[PDB]
Amino acid sequence: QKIRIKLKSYDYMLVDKSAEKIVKTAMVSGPIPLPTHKRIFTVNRSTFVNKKSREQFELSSYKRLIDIYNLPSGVEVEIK
Amino acid sequence: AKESMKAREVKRAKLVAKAAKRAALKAEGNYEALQLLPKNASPVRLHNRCSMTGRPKGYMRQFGISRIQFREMASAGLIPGVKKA
Amino acid sequence: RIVGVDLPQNKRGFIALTYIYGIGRSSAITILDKAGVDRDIKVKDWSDDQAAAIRDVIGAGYKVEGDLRSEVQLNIKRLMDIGCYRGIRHRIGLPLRGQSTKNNA
Amino acid sequence: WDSNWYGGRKYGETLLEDSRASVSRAKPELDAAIVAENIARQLEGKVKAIASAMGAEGIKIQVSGRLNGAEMARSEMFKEGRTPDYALAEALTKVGLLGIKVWICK
Amino acid sequence: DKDVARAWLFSLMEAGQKSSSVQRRLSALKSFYKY
Amino acid sequence: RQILPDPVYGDVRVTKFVNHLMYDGKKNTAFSIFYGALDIVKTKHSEEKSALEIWKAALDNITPQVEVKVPTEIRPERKESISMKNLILYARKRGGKTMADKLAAEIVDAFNNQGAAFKRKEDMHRMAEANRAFA
Amino acid sequence: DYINAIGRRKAAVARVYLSEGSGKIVINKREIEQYFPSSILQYIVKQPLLKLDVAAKYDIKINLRGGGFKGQSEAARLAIARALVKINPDDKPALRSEGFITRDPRVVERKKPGRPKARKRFQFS
Amino acid sequence: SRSLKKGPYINLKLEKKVLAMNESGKKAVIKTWARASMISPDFVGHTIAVHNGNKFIPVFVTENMVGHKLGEFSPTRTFR
RNA sequence: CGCUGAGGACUCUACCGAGCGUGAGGAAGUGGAUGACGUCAAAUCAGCACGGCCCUUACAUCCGGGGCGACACACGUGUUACAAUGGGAGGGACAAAGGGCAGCUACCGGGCGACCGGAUGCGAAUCUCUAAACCCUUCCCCAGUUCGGAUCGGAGUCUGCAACUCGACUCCGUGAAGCUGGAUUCGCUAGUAAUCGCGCAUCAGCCAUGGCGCGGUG
RNA sequence: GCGAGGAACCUUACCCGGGAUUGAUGGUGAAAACCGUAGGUGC
Ligand SMILES: [K+]
Repeated sequence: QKIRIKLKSYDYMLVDKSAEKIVKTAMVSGPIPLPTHKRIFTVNRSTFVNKKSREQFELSSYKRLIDIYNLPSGVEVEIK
Repeated sequence: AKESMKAREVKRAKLVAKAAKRAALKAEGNYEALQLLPKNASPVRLHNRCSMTGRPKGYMRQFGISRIQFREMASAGLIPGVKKA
Repeated sequence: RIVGVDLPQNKRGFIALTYIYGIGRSSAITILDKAGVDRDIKVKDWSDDQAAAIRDVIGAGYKVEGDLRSEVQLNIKRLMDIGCYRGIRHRIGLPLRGQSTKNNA
Repeated sequence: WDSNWYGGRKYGETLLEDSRASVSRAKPELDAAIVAENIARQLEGKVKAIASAMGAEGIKIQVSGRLNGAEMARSEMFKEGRTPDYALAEALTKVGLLGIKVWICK
Repeated sequence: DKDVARAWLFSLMEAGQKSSSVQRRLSALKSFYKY
Repeated sequence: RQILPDPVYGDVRVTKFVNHLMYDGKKNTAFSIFYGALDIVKTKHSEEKSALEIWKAALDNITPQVEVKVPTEIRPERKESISMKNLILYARKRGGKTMADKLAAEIVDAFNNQGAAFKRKEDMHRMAEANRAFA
Repeated sequence: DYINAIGRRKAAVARVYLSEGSGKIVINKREIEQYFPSSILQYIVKQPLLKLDVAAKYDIKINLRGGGFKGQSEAARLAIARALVKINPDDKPALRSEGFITRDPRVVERKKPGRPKARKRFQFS
Repeated sequence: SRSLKKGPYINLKLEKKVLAMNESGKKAVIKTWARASMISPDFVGHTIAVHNGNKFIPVFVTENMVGHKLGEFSPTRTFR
């Protein structure tokens, strides 16, 4: 009758703080850090014709897993 | 811009949503019956535009805006999670 | 010699059969396999029976040589005289498979 | 970020909804935005805020062209302090748009 | 205009007789490039 | 940069020659060409010598001495590089069935003291001796 | 017993387990001559043993993942050199004299925007 | 070409007009904009004025035209 | 399988090159981002705003069919080739990043194939999409060829209401110019050039040989 | 191989015509639509 908790967010400090709060709040396995999912967006710097000059933006998703035996905005939970 | 284009897009979306008969005909053969439907009811006439400026090019499905609008909000810190590399 | 065509006598079957108008590499391989002749045999090494088998497979199918030439000419004449878009493109000498001119022939 | 909600792979609708006075999902002097909007409103009603900010370490106030109704466009720096919060405001005067960019380093 | 002349020779003048003022400028450039 | 010993002979000159010979990063192909060429060399001039010794003697024969920048001395590294490049280039230019055969023919000719690479070296020597006054 | 070591080269990773024996080098549950059917690759892998004269004295089990054949062979060579150093610390100067223990950090450069490749540029004209 | 499982694509209204003319037995000219409609054996013997963008090019359908689209006989571009 | 339990791999925390030079011992900087003040009345009123001016029986607005894809030609940027360091046939081996809900599809059955029909798992470190250059054996033996694959004919498969103008892919047939290219001209300096394949954005489908990334050999 | 990182219709601004304002079943029709039961991608 174990419980699986999956936490996703876009700020690593936020995920770590939320996981620590959930752990502190009588047998819970350590938070397993799943591989981070990163996306890169390349956009044109200029609104008109300048193809060479480009800007790069990043969006990261951090995932933690909690196995329990025996919420700040921006964090999605998958309690099951 | 050209608000008539946005009105056209909204009308096309409404006509496409108003769907089940087309799905049933496609599941069957019934191509002669599919010929009878209005052309604006077909989903191929739906074109993705920026949700605020109506720009028909440089679309981004993840955020629903053009590249220029995306760059503006990413620099302004309005899209959560997105940061400059 | 085979269908009125003299083949290269020193070439393998699966290559030398492509010298007939109407047979390529794929058709040559298929013809040899259906006739039961190994494809890596030189033309000069074909037995009389094997040559007969190849000729009989060429017949009854595989419109080749003068028949194919006449068929292609008839198709082109019909296309031109029907006065379709492709017909006028062939009559005037321009690409008709969607290719764009002003840059290439 | 001015928006705080997890919206992975589904940002669009929520972004559109979020887009749809001294104003700065589950001390007006040292505030950049209020300074810029106050300057813009004063310019509508017809820069030297640099002294008002300066316990600010530094403050820069750039004002764009079409100044004072002149035909040409001119940009001025109005640097002060030891500049090494950024706000942008737009004023709709009788001759067009004026851009006021305020940098404040505290 | 712009002469090919291996290395470029570009000039531009704005007037009603640009086709002649540009030629004057380019004559100056060609003489200076002679030696 | 570091140079790996040759797998067969344990030499760096062999690896450098293969590096000059290689196209588009196909070092296995270049090695196969070189080893094959050595095989025809040893099968043809079979000479009270070795297979690699003939190749080394050919490189030494077609190496140049001075180079007109006015004539001046040549560094050993540039000497070796230009010798290898000349051998490979004239082997490519000359006719033949396979690259291994062409290279073997050119190596044998260079050892036997005549060939296009030797003609190039002799011409460079003549052009060098032409300007002895300005030196 | 077992001596553990790891080598890395480009995208290749080699984990080497070394033990007493004679000559069995087994890669991914395959013989060395069957996994690397090239004299150059076999020589690259078995280089440090031939340098230190330790060949015909060990069994090696190798787990390779990632990269191509040359990267994998170089990673295996590095892992074997590190394992030999762990087994006997007095052979470190001999292995350093050939560079078998230096980690080569060369990796594929990222492609840059506005360019066809990492450094190659478009034809300006 | 068109998949054989869907059959041929023929404009239903235009075909209905053609069969109505066939049943009547009269002769006239049928004005159409259906350039993509395939020519069927029922079309033979009639005159169909096909739109090309700014005029109606008249086509007299013969047996060799069966299987061709109506737009192949009404060119849209003028060159000289 | 029970387990691994930290040898890798994941994330998150702490670190590590210290010099007139050399030097030993030790694993031993590069790429990108950020551009003070000046210049081009440089580019964008068709991304978005915005002063002025000009349109209301029309420069506003809905629809169908055309066009943006035409070709005497010229210029620019690329992709294939002109072959032996190569082209076919058969077999063996090695990646990384990234994508996936009407989507990727295990596994069966049909078709030469593009694909189709049942069925399974997966909103996914769990289930799926991912190699080629390379190696081995063999043929072609210097030819406009077993090089090249443009053009054209036929038959199909998908998407879509619809593939004529004007789609992609598949299977037959046909098989052109091209024998390494003058004056001139461009890029790059190490995991780089060169070469090989893989993935993504937009996207019903796709003219994707373009753009943005990844690894292999080097 | 620049806006364009997806022009068959749509996109689409351009052209030719068919309409409409000045902001439930039938018949006809290519559709829009018809008949009965502010805005401007204009300067
Ligand atoms: K579309």
